[PDB]
Amino acid sequence: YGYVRKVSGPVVIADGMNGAAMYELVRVGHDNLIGEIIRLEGDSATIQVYEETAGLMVNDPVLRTHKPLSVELGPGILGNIFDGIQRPLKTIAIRSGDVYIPRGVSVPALDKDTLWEFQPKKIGEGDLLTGGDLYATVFENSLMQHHVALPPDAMGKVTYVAPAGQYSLKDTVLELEFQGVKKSFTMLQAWPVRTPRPVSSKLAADTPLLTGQRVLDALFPSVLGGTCAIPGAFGCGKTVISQALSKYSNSDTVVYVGCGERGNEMAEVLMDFPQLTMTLPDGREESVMKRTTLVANTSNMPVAAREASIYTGITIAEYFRDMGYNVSMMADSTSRWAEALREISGRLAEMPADSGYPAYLAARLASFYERAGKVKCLGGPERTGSVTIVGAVSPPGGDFSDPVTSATLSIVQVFWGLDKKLAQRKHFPSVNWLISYSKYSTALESFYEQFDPDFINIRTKAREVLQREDDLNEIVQLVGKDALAEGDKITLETAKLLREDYLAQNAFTPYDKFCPFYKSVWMMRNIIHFYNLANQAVEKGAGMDGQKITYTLIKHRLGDLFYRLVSQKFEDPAEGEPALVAKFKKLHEDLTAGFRALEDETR
Amino acid sequence: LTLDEAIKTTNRRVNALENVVKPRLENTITYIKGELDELEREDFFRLKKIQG
Amino acid sequence: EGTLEVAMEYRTVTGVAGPLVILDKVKGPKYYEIVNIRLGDGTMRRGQVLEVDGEKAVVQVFEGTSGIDNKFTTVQFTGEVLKTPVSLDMLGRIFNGSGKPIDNGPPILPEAYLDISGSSINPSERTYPEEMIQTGISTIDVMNSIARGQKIPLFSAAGLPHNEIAAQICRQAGLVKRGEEDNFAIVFAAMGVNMETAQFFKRDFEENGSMERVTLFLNLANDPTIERIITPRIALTTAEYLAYECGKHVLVILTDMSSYADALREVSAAREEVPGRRGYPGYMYTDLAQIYERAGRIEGRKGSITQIPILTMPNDDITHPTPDLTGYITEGQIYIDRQLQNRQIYPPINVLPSLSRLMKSAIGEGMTRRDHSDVSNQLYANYAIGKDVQAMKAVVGEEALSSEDLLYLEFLDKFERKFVAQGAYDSRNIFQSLDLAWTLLRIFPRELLHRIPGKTLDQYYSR
Repeated sequence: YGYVRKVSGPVVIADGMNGAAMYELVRVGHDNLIGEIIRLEGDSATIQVYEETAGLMVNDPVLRTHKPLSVELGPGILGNIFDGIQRPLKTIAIRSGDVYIPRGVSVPALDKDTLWEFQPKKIGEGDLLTGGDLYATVFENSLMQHHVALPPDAMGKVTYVAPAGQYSLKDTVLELEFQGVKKSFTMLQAWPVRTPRPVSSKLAADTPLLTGQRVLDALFPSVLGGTCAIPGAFGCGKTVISQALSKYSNSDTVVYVGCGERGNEMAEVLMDFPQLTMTLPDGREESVMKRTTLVANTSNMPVAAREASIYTGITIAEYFRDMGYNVSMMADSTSRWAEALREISGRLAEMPADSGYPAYLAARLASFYERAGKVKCLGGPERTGSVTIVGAVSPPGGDFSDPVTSATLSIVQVFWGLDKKLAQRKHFPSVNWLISYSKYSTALESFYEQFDPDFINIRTKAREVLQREDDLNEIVQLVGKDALAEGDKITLETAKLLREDYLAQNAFTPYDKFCPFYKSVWMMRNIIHFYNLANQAVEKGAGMDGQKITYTLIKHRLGDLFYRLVSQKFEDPAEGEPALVAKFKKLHEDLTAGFRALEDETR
Repeated sequence: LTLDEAIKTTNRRVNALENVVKPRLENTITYIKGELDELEREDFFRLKKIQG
Repeated sequence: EGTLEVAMEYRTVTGVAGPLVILDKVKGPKYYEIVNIRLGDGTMRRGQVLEVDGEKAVVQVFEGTSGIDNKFTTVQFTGEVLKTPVSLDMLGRIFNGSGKPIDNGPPILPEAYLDISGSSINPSERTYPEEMIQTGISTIDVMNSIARGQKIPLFSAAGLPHNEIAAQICRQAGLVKRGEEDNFAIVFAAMGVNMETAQFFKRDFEENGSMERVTLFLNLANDPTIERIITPRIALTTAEYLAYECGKHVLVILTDMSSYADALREVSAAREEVPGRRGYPGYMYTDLAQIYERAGRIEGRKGSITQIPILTMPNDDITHPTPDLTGYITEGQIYIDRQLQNRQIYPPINVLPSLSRLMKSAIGEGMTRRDHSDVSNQLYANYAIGKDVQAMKAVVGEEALSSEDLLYLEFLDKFERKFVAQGAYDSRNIFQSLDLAWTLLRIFPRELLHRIPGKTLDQYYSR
């Protein structure tokens, strides 16, 4: 139909493309490589061939599909690794034993021959169905509970509903008729990837995201459906944090996408998730792999596909959101996406606004982040799903003044600042308290109050203690260890304890792998209450000596209790909530009694 | 006491003040040049190509 | 089979500028088609077509554009991408940057032509690494270990013995053995090296007796700068063929990873492309990814590729774009300290930044000890605290080091003295070294240790 005119890396030029519209999928060459119109000029047009363009030739056929970028968002996507173009990796490897990814394969996104146990809902013949109405549900596997929903922009009266039983994706299920014509609906639904799936309304989110890591859970919390950013400069290995969130978050579904991510990481994910189990209220063993889908394409994969990868990931997340589930997506190394934008824009000679990154960088990144949120779903029943986006902006050279980091910090709500200093010291979380900040603190005030009113005060006090610790460290470095106030000594103490125990998690040990919120609150309360007892002792100690000067002697005589305080983190969560809460009550009361008695002694 | 204070001030200066300011100057020079000059020259070249 | 066609020969060169040769009236061009230009004088050189537009074709020659006339040079379109004749016989020989033999031997008889820059591995098929390597150096195997399929480079500025370290690793390389036919088949890329260093490499490899199992890819600085980029490619193509389609494990070594970067910057500047940081091309992250992200263990096959590149911090700054991108992609780093070299330490490895991201899987019950992880963590963390103690002592005085700080300073001193140091040919086994590692850890009190539990080391027994 059409033929290629110019090829320049990923970006190509095809002649005879008069009827083509922007953002229309197109087949390139004999191998039918995927392509999406970006710049149309005259009869010619521009195509960003997602696949590798090496080996093309002039006058290679170019076939217009007339349809924009689309993903087959039907059931069965859960638990399967897909390429940036939604192609199934495992099926491709099975069909062609060559482990190398072929070029020119056209394996469908989802198998047309799988039989799924289909459970029709309370729908009846002639009922007035609307767009987004859950006419039925299907069990993809254990803990999936997939809900087949009518595609948006569809309505009519139920002329036919399929009976319960196994069904191929070709099978028609609903035969709704709106304007007389009776159209059939099949399980597969395709959504323009770039366009954002419609929502009935957007509502404020008030459910905190439980990461299971003390520092992020308490110091800089995030709400479900919120937007987060992790810089994670080179060597910090942010992917361990991302994987921990995927394993131990309270999300209903995980959509992990890595653009530019190294292949080993995806191997590790696919090999380790199935064995790892999560405990539901029923308690049966179940693999997070069922709960997780992987859209990542490795760094070896062509760069043009980074956008397509990220947009397919987010649209799959949105699809699960409309099903009523609360899904979280992690976008590994969006800096690779920025570099992909720069490379594509560079070929088009589009003017470099700043550091080679094109001008329309903030806009696209803003849209990507803005697709997140907590929404009221469409149709019946009245589902309220959400999408949580936790992206990654790797700073080139570790300078946060970078353009992608700047735009992200501009449009992000909660920000977790990774720093090289803690990473070098083998701190492990490496989450710097000063730079990190959460704009969601005000929203979660209600949840904190209903959970524990003490949490707000202890959180503010811990922040103040950390800031004072930084200021005192600077002042001491300027002056020296000597001439250090006893009150300042008490402040630096238990702040060192905060850093060593509460703000750090091993993340590779059974105890520190997952930190429940209640035990985090207990540890923070223990730290602040020890600090407050120290302040009270400084206030009154039968003379300034016993009050504050003897803080060193207090540390000597309270060494066992201080060691218990620092070791409280070492206990595993497998003991169960009653065991941990009883132990923390015992520790706090013993510390208070010992401190008061020692404060009573000689005073 | 005075000699200890003066020696501490001098050692602190040599070990912190200059050792922090010199990296600041180096980073400022690197950013200024490698960003402003590079991108300005690139913009000028792109404009020249456009005219060409 | 479809009837063959003899390659077309053109003479329509219609403009030369920089390293690029422009053609016109080309009948059916092909992108990245290899062309072999013959000049008027009769000499020949190769090149790649960088863009295909209409009947025009923009070609960047390899040997340079000097001596090319607009009305006498002839261009021939081979109609194929660049291909290296990979074969099993390639072992125990040397090759130029482009792969031409230089070992005074016949050209390789290929088992099968393989297009370089081959497709990626289906990530469903890639598998994690789970086998340590006996490189022949103590400090690498004791801490910041290497797994058979793990990539990790050596960071080392100019003037450091990193080349000698690489030669020692290559000669002393071997499996843990805790066989020979499938043993380590080392491929030694040499991107942009000095002639003296090249002679050193040739002599060391020939004398060591490793020529039975080692292939060299030498590329001197005198060679054309573009021939430098294709080198650490051809090398990885041969490594892939030898490991995956032939079976034997490969330990690829790349030297002067920085020279590859320079080669890219020069080529990019010639192409007049969008510049990233410090004038390097913006897509260098991709083009390093295509080099680093090949080593690994494909599942269906018993082979394994392990990548150990060597970088060079230009201004002795890890924040330079090349080490930044590497540390982003390369899954860990081994760091070499200039100060330790000044202290006359032959293996001047600074363990403070030397970390192996995949070491958590390299350790285990199959090899090493149950206290390996804890000992590594302690000897990695207490060293930083000892350095901070040394800084505090310097900024205050000798009396500043208290009863606890003095212990940390003594630990740092003994660590820099005994543990790090090693012989020029020392195959110090893991247990003997871990004994003195625990001795260093026990210089500090056996109860003041915060991160490590005492029971973990208590599993091990002194003497």
